[PDB]
Amino acid sequence: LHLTQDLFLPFFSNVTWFNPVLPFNDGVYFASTEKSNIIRGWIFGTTLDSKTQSLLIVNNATNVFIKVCEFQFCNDPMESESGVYSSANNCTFEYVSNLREFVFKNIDGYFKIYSKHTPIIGRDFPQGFSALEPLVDLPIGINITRFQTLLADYYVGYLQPRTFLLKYNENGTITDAVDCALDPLSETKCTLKSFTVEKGIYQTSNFRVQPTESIVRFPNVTNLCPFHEVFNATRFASVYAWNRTRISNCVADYSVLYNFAPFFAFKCYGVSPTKLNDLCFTNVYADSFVIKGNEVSQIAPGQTGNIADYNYKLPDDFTGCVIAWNSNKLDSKHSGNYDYWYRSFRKSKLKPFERDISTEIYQAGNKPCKGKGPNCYFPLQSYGFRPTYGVGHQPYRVVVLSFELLHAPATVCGPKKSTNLVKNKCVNFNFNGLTGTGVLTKSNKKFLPFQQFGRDIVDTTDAVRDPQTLEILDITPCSFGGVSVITPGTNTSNQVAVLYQGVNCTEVSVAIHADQLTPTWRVYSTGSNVFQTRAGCLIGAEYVNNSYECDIPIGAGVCASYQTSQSIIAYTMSLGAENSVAYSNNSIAIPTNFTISVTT
Amino acid sequence: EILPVSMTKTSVDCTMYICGDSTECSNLLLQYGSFCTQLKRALTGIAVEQDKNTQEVFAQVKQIYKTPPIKYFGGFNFSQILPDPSKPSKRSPIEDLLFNKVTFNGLTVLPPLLTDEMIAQYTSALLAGTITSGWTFGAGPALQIPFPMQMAYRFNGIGVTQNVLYENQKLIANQFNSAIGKIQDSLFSTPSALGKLQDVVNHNAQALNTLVKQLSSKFGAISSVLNDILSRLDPPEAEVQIDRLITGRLQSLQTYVTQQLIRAAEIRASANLAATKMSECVLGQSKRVDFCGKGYHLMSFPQSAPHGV
Amino acid sequence: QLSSKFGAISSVLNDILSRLDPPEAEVQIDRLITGRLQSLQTYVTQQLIRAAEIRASANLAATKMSECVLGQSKRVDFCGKGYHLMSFPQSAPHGVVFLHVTYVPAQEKNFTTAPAICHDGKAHFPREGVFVSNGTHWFVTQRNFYEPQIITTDNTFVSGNCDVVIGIVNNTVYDP
Ligand SMILES: *[C@@H]1O[C@H](CO)[C@@H](O[C@@H]2O[C@H](CO)[C@@H](O[C@@H]3O[C@H](CO)[C@@H](O)[C@H](O)[C@@H]3O)[C@H](O)[C@H]2NC(C)=O)[C@H](O)[C@H]1NC(C)=O
Ligand SMILES: *[C@@H]1O[C@H](CO)[C@@H](O[C@@H]2O[C@H](CO)[C@@H](O)[C@H](O)[C@H]2NC(C)=O)[C@H](O)[C@H]1NC(C)=O
Ligand SMILES: *[C@@H]1O[C@H](CO)[C@@H](O)[C@H](O)[C@H]1NC(C)=O
Ligand SMILES: *[C@@H]1O[C@H](CO)[C@@H](O)[C@H](O)[C@H]1NC(C)=O
Ligand SMILES: *[C@@H]1O[C@H](CO)[C@@H](O)[C@H](O)[C@H]1NC(C)=O
Ligand SMILES: *[C@@H]1O[C@H](CO)[C@@H](O)[C@H](O)[C@H]1NC(C)=O
Ligand SMILES: *[C@@H]1O[C@H](CO)[C@@H](O)[C@H](O)[C@H]1NC(C)=O
Ligand SMILES: *[C@@H]1O[C@H](CO)[C@@H](O)[C@H](O)[C@H]1NC(C)=O
Ligand SMILES: *[C@@H]1O[C@H](CO)[C@@H](O)[C@H](O)[C@H]1NC(C)=O
Ligand SMILES: *[C@@H]1O[C@H](CO)[C@@H](O)[C@H](O)[C@H]1NC(C)=O
Repeated sequence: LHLTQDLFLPFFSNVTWFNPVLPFNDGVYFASTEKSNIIRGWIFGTTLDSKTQSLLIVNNATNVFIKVCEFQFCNDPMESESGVYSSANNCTFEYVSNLREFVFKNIDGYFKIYSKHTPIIGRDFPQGFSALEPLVDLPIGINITRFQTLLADYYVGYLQPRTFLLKYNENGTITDAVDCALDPLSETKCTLKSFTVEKGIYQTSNFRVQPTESIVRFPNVTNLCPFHEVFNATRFASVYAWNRTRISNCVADYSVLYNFAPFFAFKCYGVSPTKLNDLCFTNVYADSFVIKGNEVSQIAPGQTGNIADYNYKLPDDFTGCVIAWNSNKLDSKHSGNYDYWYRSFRKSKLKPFERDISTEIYQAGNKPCKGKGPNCYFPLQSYGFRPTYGVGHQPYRVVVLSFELLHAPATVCGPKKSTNLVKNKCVNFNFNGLTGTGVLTKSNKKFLPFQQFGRDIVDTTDAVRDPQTLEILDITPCSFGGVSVITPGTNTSNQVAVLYQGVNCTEVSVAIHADQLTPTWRVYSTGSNVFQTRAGCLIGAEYVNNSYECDIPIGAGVCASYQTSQSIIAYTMSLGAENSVAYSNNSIAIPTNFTISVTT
Repeated sequence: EILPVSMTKTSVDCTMYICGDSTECSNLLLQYGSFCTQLKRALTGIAVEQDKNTQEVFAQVKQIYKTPPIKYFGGFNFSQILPDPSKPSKRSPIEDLLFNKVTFNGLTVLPPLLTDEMIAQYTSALLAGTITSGWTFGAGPALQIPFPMQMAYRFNGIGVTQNVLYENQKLIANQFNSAIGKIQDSLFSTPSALGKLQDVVNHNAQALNTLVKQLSSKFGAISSVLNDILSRLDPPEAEVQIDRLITGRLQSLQTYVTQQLIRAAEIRASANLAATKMSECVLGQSKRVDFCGKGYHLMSFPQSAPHGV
Repeated sequence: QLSSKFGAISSVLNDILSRLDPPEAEVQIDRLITGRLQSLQTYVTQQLIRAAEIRASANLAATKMSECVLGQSKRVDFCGKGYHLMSFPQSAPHGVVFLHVTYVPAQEKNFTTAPAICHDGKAHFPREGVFVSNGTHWFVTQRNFYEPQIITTDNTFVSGNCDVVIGIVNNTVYDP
C-alpha cells in the first residue's frame, strides 16, 4: 500500500460535460465516449498565434502523429473528405506512432501522456475503477498554458496536488485507490496505511481557522525621501572624506531609482530583495564615494586592502546594498582631476564606520619626523583621473546604503497604501512592519508614552499600537488545535464522529459556517448532534443520559459507543453496579460453599 | 504516605512548532523523514500509559459499595475520611485539604479520562467496603462483620489475643480518634507535606517553559522568526536559514520527548508501587515489615489526591 | 529513513559523488552522515528505554515464579484474584504464562454473632472460630466455611469476668 503525493483528480469533483480555449491548469483529464471518431487530436501552447512553438497532436486511425510546429490553424476552424488542414509551418520537433481516457501532464519540460482505452459494455458512465498507464514521455521542453480540442460527448477535469493511498495487486496492478482529503474516515485510512480500520479513537491532522482578511497599517508621512538628490548630487567628496547623509521621516520609494542610472555593480549583502518596498527600517545612513575602477571589489564585508586599512572599512555584519555606476563623463578631467584624494599612510588600522581627518605627515623613519627631507611621506595622494585610463582605472561613483532592520519603532517605510483596522476578527496584520496573524481586541494596558511593542514571559508580541490611531490593542492568536475521529470499525459501519479538542462549540460552528476551517471536509452537522464537553466539541453523535461501561474513551468521563436505528451515542461512563452491605451491630455472613477458579 | 500516580498528558503538533504555518518551511521539513510521526506516537503512548496507570491504581473494586446511613462503629469516628454530603463533589475533609493545599504555540494538554469525582467515588467505595465487609470483599463476595470483631481478627493477626481489644475497646477507640484528628493539623500547619506531587507539577512546567522559550533562539541565523526571513530574501538564500532553524527546533523537540519518556517510566514505576500498596495494605493485612507503615500493620485507608494517592 | 534526502541533492552516495565537485560532494555527504547518525542514535535510545521496561517486567516475572510457583503466597492479589492455592508456569514466545489456582467462597449465609460467652460468670472467647447462632442455639465455627460445633471448654478460653465485654451474651459451655 503506497502513499504518494502528486497531481491527481480529486474524487467527486465537478466535471464539465460538453470550441473554447480551455486553460491548461498544469494537468488536465480528458475522457471521450463516442463511436463516430469525431475527436482527432489536440493543440497546446501559450499564445497559439504562430509565435511560440505550439504542440500539435493528431490520431488518424491507429497511431498518434505528434509534431511541434508553428501554425495559425489546423483542420479545425458532411464529412466526405478532409486532409487539407490549414497550416503546418516551422516544425521544430517530430514524432510518429469506448471510454477513451487521457491524462495530460507537463512538468520540467517533459510532456507526459497517460492513456486507457477500456471498451466498457454499454454507454452508461462507469461507476468503477481503472488505472491509466504511461503512454509516452516527450522531453520537448516548451511552455504550455492553453489548449483546444481538435474535431473532424467528452468530459474535462483539472488536476490538483493531493495525497493518495494506492493498493497494488500481487501482479503490480493498482486497484481501489483511496483519497486522503475527502472524508474523515478516508483520512484515518491514510494515517494507518490500511483499508480496514478498527473500532476506537484515532488521532489525525490538526484544525486551524484560517485568516479572513489582510490589513496593512502604516503611519501617514508621505514626503518622498531625498534619495534622488543624494544620488544625483553634482560632486562627491573624497573617499576618505565620505559624506554621511542621514535620511528620516519620508517614504523610502527608491525602487524608481533602478531606472535612472545604469547600475553595473549592484550587490546587496545583508538583505537582497528585488522588491524591497515592504521593509521598514530605522537608519539608512547614505554615503558618497569616489573610487577608481579596480576598487569596487574592495567594497565588501570582510575585505582587506589599501582602502580598507587607510581610507574606508566595512563591518563584517553589514546589512545593506552597495550601488556603483560609471562616472567617466562627470568625474574625470582631461588634464587629470587632481582633487580626489585618498589616505595612503597611517600608523594604525581603520575600524568600521570611522573617518580620518588628520593631515599631518606620516613618520616613516625611526628618527622623529619634522617636515620633508628624511624618509617621510605625505599620507595623501591626488588621483590622476584622466579619460584615457582603462576600465580598471576609470573613476567610479559608488553609494553605500547601510540599513538597520530590528522591528520598526521608527520611521522610513516603503510605499504602501494603508488599510482600515478591523477588530474582533482573525485577520493578518502588518502594524508598521510587524507581521503576524491573530485577533485584535481593545486593551487596557497602561503604555507609557514611549513604548511601542509589548512582550510576555515567553517574549512574544502581545500588544501593539499603530501611530495612525495611537490606540493600544492586544494580539491574541487565532484558535487552533487537534482533531480526533471516532469509528466503530469498518466491518460494523462507516459512520464517524469528529472531536475538535480544546475549542468552544460556538466558535467551531461559526468557523464552519463562514468556510474558515483548514480541514475542508465537513460533517453534516444536523440538529441536536453538536455536543459540548470539556474535551472539546464533538459533532458526530447525540448525547444520551443513560450510563454504560466505557467503550471508546473520549475524556472527562465521556465515552462513545455504537448501539442499535443504528447510530453513535455519547454517554457518561458508569463505574459498575451498586451494592450496599447490610452492616449491623451483630450480623456476620459466613460462606457455606466455594469455587475453585483458575485465571491466566 | 504520599505516592505520585499520574502525569499531565501533553500532545505537541510537530509541524506548527517547527514551521510557523509556512508552506516553504513545511516543504523543507518534509524531507527530514518521519520524525514528527515518531514524536506523536511517543506522546500518545505516554498519554495512554498515564490513563492505564490511574485505571490500575484506583479501579481494583468491582461494585460501588455504599456505607449505611447510621455510622456507629463501636466508638470509631471515621468522619474525616468518609465523604460529606453537605458539599459539592462529595469529598472528605482530608481530601478537601489536599486539593486546596495544592495550587500556547502548538502544545495541548489533554484532560484525564477519569474525572476527579469518579476517583473520589472509587475511593469512597473502597473505604466503605473496607470498613463494612473487612478484608473479605477483596478476595470475593463482600461479607458483613461488625467492626470490633474485624479489629479483634486484626489483633490476632499480629500475635495478640483478641481479649485485649474487648478489654480496652474504649481506650483504643479514643486513641484512634485522637490519631486521626492529629493528621488534619499535621497536614494543615506543615505546608510542604505534599512535596512530591508539586515537584512533578513543577518539572512538567519547567519542561514546557524551556520548550516554548527555545523557539526564540536564532541558532546562528538571521532571526528567530520565520515570516520575517521569508519576506527578507529570495528563497534560495533563505533556505539555509530555514534549514538551520528547522534543525535547532527539531533537536529541541527530540530532547523534550526523551526527557518526557524517562519521566513517564519513573512515574510508571511509582504507579506500580502504589497499586501494589493498595492491593496489599488496604485489601488485607500485610506482614511485610515497614511496608504498610512503621510498626505492626493493622489496616489502611486511601485518600484521593491530585495526580496521586 | 535511508531514503530521506535530509536536504541534500539525492539519497544515493554514488550519484552525489559522480555528479559534483569534491567540496560540494563532501558537504552533501556530511549532511547525509549527520542525518543517518541521528537516526541511529534515536533508534538506540528507544531500544535502551524498551530494554529497561522489559527488564522491569522480567524482574516481576522472576519474583512471581519464585513466590507463586515455588510455594504458596499470602500476598493479596499477587498470585491471582482470591486466596492463592498454587500456580503453574507455561513457556511462551518471549514471555511466560501463569495459571493461578485460587479459592473463592460463595453461597453466603446470615447469622447473629456475639463477641464472647458468659456461662459460669466468666467471659469466654473462641480459640480460632466465630460465635454464631441460628436463632435458638449458639455455636462456634470457622470464619471461612460453615461448620457449627458444640461449644465446650476445650474449644474456648476464659479471660476475666462478665462486666467488661460490651456484647457479651448468656449461654452454657458444656464441659466434656
Ligand atoms: C552630505 O550630508 C549632509 C547631511 O545629511 C547633507 O546636508 C544638507 O542636505 C541638504 C539637502 O541635500 C542641503 O540642502 C539644503 O537643505 C535644506 C533643507 O531644509 C534647505 O532649506 C536648503 O535650502 C538646502 O536645499 C544642505 O545644504 C546640506 N547641508 C550641508 C551642511 O551640507 C548634504 O547635502 C550632503 N551632501 C553631499 C551628498 O555631499
Ligand atoms: C467524630 O468526629 C467529628 C469531628 O471532630 C466530631 O464532630 C465534632 O462534634 C463536636 C460536638 O458537637 C463539635 O463541637 C465539633 O465542631 C465537631 N467537629 C467538626 C469538624 O465538625 C464528631 O462529634 C465525632 N463523633 C461522631 C459520632 O461523629
Ligand atoms: C496474477 O498473475 C497470475 C500469474 O500469471 C495469474 O494466474 C493471476 O490470475 C493474476 N491475477 C491475480 C489477480 O491474481
Ligand atoms: C495623519 O496622521 C495623523 C496622526 O496619526 C492623523 O491625526 C491624521 O488624521 C492623518 N491624516 C490622514 C490624511 O490620514
Ligand atoms: C462558549 O462561548 C459561550 C458564549 O460565547 C460561553 O457561554 C461558553 O461558556 C463557552 N464555552 C466554554 C466551554 O467556556
Ligand atoms: C448499635 O448500637 C448503638 C448503641 O449506641 C445504637 O445506637 C444503634 O442503633 C445500634 N444499631 C442497630 C440497632 O442497628
Ligand atoms: C457447592 O456448589 C457446587 C456447584 O459448583 C455444587 O455442585 C455443590 O453441591 C455445592 N455444595 C453443596 C454442599 O451443596
Ligand atoms: C440476614 O438474615 C436474614 C434472615 O436471617 C436475611 O433475610 C437477610 O437477607 C440477611 N442479610 C444479609 C444476607 O445480608
Ligand atoms: C438451629 O440449630 C439447631 C441445632 O440442633 C436445630 O435443632 C434447629 O432446628 C435449628 N433452627 C432453629 C430455628 O433453631
Ligand atoms: C446475662 O447473665 C447475667 C447474669 O445472670 C444477667 O445479669 C444479664 O442480664 C444477662 N444478659 C442478658 C442479655 O440476658
